[PDB]
Amino acid sequence: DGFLGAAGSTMGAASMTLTVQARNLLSGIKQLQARVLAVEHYLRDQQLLGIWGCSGKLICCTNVPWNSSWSNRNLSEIWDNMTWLQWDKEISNYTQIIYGLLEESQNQQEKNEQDLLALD
Amino acid sequence: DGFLGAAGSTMGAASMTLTVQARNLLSGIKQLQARVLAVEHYLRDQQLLGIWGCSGKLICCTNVPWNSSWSNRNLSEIWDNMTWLQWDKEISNYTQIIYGLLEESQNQQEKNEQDLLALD
Amino acid sequence: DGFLGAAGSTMGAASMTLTVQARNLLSGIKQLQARVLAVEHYLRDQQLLGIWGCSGKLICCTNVPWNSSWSNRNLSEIWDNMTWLQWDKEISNYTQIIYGLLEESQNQQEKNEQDLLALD
Amino acid sequence: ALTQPPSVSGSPGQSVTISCTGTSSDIGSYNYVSWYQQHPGKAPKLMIYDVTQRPSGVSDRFSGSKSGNTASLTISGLQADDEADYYCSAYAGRQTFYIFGGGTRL
Amino acid sequence: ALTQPPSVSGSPGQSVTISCTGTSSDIGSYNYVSWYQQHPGKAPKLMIYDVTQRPSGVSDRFSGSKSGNTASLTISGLQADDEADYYCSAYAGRQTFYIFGGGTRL
Amino acid sequence: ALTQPPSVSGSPGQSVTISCTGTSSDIGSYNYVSWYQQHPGKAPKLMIYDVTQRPSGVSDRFSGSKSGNTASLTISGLQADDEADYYCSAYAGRQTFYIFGGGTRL
Amino acid sequence: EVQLVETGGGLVQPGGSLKLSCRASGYTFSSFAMSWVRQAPGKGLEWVSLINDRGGLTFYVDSVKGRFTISRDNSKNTLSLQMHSLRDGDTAVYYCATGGMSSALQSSKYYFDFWGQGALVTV
Amino acid sequence: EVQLVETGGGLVQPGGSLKLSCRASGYTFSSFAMSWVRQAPGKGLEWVSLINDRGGLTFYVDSVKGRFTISRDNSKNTLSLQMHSLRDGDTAVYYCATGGMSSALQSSKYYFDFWGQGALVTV
Amino acid sequence: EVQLVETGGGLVQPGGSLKLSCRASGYTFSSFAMSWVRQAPGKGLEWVSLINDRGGLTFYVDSVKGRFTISRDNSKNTLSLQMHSLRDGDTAVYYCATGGMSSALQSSKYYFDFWGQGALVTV
Ligand SMILES: *[C@@H]1O[C@H](CO)[C@@H](O)[C@H](O)[C@H]1NC(C)=O
Ligand SMILES: *[C@@H]1O[C@H](CO)[C@@H](O)[C@H](O)[C@H]1NC(C)=O
Ligand SMILES: *[C@@H]1O[C@H](CO)[C@@H](O)[C@H](O)[C@H]1NC(C)=O
Ligand SMILES: *[C@@H]1O[C@H](CO)[C@@H](O)[C@H](O)[C@H]1NC(C)=O
Ligand SMILES: *[C@@H]1O[C@H](CO)[C@@H](O)[C@H](O)[C@H]1NC(C)=O
Ligand SMILES: *[C@@H]1O[C@H](CO)[C@@H](O)[C@H](O)[C@H]1NC(C)=O
Repeated sequence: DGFLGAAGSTMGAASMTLTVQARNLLSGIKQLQARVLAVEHYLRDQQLLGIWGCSGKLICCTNVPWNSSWSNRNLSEIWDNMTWLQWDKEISNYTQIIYGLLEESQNQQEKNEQDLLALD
Repeated sequence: DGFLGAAGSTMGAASMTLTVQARNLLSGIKQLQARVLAVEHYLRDQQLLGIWGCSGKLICCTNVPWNSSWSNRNLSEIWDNMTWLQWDKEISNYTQIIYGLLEESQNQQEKNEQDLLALD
Repeated sequence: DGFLGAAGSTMGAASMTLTVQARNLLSGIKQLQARVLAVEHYLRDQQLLGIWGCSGKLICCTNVPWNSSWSNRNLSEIWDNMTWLQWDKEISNYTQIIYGLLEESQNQQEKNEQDLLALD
Repeated sequence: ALTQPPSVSGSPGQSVTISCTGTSSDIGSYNYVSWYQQHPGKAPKLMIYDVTQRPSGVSDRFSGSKSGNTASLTISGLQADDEADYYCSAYAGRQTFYIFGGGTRL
Repeated sequence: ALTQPPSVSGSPGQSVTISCTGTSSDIGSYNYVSWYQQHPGKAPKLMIYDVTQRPSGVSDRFSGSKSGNTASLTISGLQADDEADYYCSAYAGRQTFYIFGGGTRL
Repeated sequence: ALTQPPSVSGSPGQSVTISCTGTSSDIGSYNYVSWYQQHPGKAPKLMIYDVTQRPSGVSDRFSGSKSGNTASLTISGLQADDEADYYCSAYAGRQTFYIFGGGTRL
Repeated sequence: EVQLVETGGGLVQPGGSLKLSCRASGYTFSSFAMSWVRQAPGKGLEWVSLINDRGGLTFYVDSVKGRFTISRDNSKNTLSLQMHSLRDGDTAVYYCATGGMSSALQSSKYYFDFWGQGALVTV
Repeated sequence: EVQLVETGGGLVQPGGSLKLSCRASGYTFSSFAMSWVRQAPGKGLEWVSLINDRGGLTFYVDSVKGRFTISRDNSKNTLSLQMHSLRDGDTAVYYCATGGMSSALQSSKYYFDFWGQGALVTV
Repeated sequence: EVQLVETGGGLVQPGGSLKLSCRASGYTFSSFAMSWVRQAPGKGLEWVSLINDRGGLTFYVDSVKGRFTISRDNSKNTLSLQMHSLRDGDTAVYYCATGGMSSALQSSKYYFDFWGQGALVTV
């Protein structure tokens, strides 16, 4: 489908077209300012992914466990009976905590790898 | 050699200096607009590589087979008896197909890796 | 600690907060020009890391040996008895050499990997 | 493979347990120990999945548990129609996916 | 290693085949089965490369084929100057690069 | 494990060497061959670290060297209080971290 | 309502090959991973091969890693297994089963949920 | 001034478990990697397990890879080892030692620098 | 016109070392991978070691992984092999050969194209 065609699709189906939305983020002083701001926001999202250990990835698995209090729904209800727009609302109050946990777990992983490589 | 010094070199020799050209892509409203556009095009190329599974790489191998109809030359003629300027012309009509195939094969690889990691 | 809080900390302690400084790099024609220049410099640093084989990393190990003439201090004096501000001064005359060596070793690593993958 | 008794029996109206044993790297590491009931001449059917969970449609007389490296299928209320070759199986990681024991004739 | 007959012979003017056998993971997986001709007291020379391809300069009397896990070098038009120890070799992946068989005396 | 003599002795005032042997993949690859002195009934203490380096506080009479796959601890100026079970150990890569030899009674 | 129907072969000799196939009905074929389980005439059950729901990830028991190929067609609702060499020790009933794996966004399985009746392969 | 004090268990039978613990004093606990070394009553020394200074990287000798868990608490200056199964061949004195690893920014160790006196574990 | 000339050693005893060297002519040395093939006096041929055209990737047969070092100098057109330990079972003729590998942008080889005459190494 096309840009945002999956907006009404379930999460487990909508994830099939992540590339379609990813490619549409980069594609008269006010307009130049808007373009510079769009570039800065793109780079902020790429930096945020980079500091989590997710570089050239659209789907990236991490080692942060789900704490249940964020959302205690069954896995099949989240992926088969929900859209991404609804999910973005259910956990809108927990994204800062998750982001902090991801940053800390990446710092621990990078330090452990640096030490592991030293074993001659 | 210097910037574009390999332009007349063969593909198998010209590939030795990819870094030299890569480093020269980033190095009065009209001038500011030109600089913003150059940044956007750089990011579009980096995003295009990223969605193929080729992040911090200048040479990146993929799993898309060559279909021969794109070019049926012997491997040694392409790498030893051609320049990159000529090659860019021989297959100028097929790059969109190759790019689409690379994007699809990366989507399949990322989904298969996500499922493979789930085997406890 | 906060932004640059580790500036007076030792190198082996200051490295614990690299993320804190990394996140503060992206966070009226003169102001727009300053923003565009800041974006270009950020991208130049990311490209420089990318051509060394260090993409989504804050700590990245390489295969370039230390030549001692750059600095002949004991490892424990550098990491426990020095700050990053002092270290940046001791080797300020050698960073171009190290950067060139890193670029060459990455070119050799990428070519060797490309050839290694060809062994059917 | 897992070790099971070669034969477990009892009179109708009673109850039995069929044990299944392995090692600490498979049955004692992954909590995925299933049981199958294979009537002679027929394909096996699933009786227990997970460790103690029963599929819908299977009688409440079939239950089970696991402790350490020992799993057990408990069959209460023995009927004459329950004569079958019972098997245990378990997940054993990403290299050896499933390991089965020998059959136990009821 | 590959298994070859210890000796293959015939009269001048006739033809022989020298077989080479292996397993499904090497000779039957990678189509890189070469043959060498080693005259006594001399280093081997290449007779066949790939599976059925001959180097330039080598007589058209030497040919070959492969089916399943069996490769064969066919020598037609036998001459008295073809007496040599013939060897087969094959690629066997990234861990074991080349595996050779024993020599076959013509 | 490394091979050491089962017993090395001498009179007070003399000197001995205690050898330690291994293979080319461990003692002959990594220059991390340490020695320990274990008095009967007590835990071992470190005598030599690295290959030829001595910890601070340990008498200058204890020294050592390594050549090929053979390491040696030299004890000069033998005293009556040096009777102990001496051990060698070495680093053996990322898979097998440390390998110890048998004890040598002085 | 769930049914798996085997349409296999018969007797082959060592060094030959035999292809087995299963047809599925009563469920969405593409929603479940499927596998093959072997039972020698006088022995118990053993796992032979596993294929995921998309037919992109395959796993085999060590004894057949170099001999068997497992594939599926989600438009035909068809599972098939191409067996080579077929030695005397491979005589068995080969059962298709649904279960054994779940593609990360589904709940855990690690069990065989549905079974067919089995093709008899002899040597 | 450096001291490691073992506070272990006694006699257990096969199939049980025993937890050992060591208290450290005289040095910064979090600055050194620590390990366990085993000595059977009539044998020499062998390495059993290694834990790094942060308690994030653990290594075990092959014989105990599926049986022993090593952990540390840098706020308590406590090292502990949880041993399962404990077969007859595991009777030994278990010593805590400081050394054996260095976290990349420290000079090389690859040796055991300090030793405790040892807990006696019997079966 | 292609020639490989061995300039090896003679008799050594176990525990020693011997260095072999080959000079190349008639072709561009840096354009081909090269390897060593061993033949015991009464046996057939076996592969020992392979080095790529740039001297950056080396491979060895398992029996010599911890004993032999292969290196090349593309300015001297010289291939060399440093052999350690040299046990009685290593007595053989050691041949240099051109072929056996291709650096991704070249057509496939996987065969030995040119051969030298061989150095005789005894123990
Ligand atoms: C919308 O709802 C229909 C009916 O439930 C469903 O079939 C469809 O997949 C949903 N999503 C889209 C994008 O149409
Ligand atoms: C889950 O979140 C609550 C606060 O919302 C916190 O108290 C609890 O410790 C968290 N659980 C885990 C395992 O971190
Ligand atoms: C140009 O042509 C010459 C002659 O064929 C050749 O030697 C050279 O490598 C080519 N390329 C360049 C960059 O000079
Ligand atoms: C090659 O391209 C042609 C169209 O140009 C297409 O019909 C054919 O299927 C392609 N081959 C493969 C293997 O995809
Ligand atoms: C500053 O100096 C003090 C005293 O030596 C030391 O404890 C502290 O760690 C140093 N660094 C900072 C950031 O305070
Ligand atoms: C170290 O640097 C000096 C020049 O400062 C150079 O001559 C020397 O070769 C270098 N050492 C190595 C090993 O590259």
